[PDB]
Amino acid sequence: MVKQIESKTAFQEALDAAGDKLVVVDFSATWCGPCKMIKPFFHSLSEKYSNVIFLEVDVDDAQDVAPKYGIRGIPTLLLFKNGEVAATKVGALSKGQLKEFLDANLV
Repeated sequence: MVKQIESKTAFQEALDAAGDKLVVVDFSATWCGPCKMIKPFFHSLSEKYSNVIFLEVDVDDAQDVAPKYGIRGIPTLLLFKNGEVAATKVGALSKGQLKEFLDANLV
């Protein structure tokens, strides 16, 4: 049921558990307002997908992962597939754009 990654090693570890499942993650911060707007809808989807893994990465704690992905801004939406990023979205988005984007990548 989603797992908060507070380290650069945890991100890799959580991905290993993802296997062939689609991993949609978000880069946020304690001072990120729009980021909190996706929290409610992001978590709900994870229960409505029963296939993909939704995790939470905070750049405040995961300051080592971002630099490795070259992320610059929040709320960033990252899509991982087989340990590799198969989609990169920046800024917040509605529930339909997130789901549509996911359904479009989840296969």
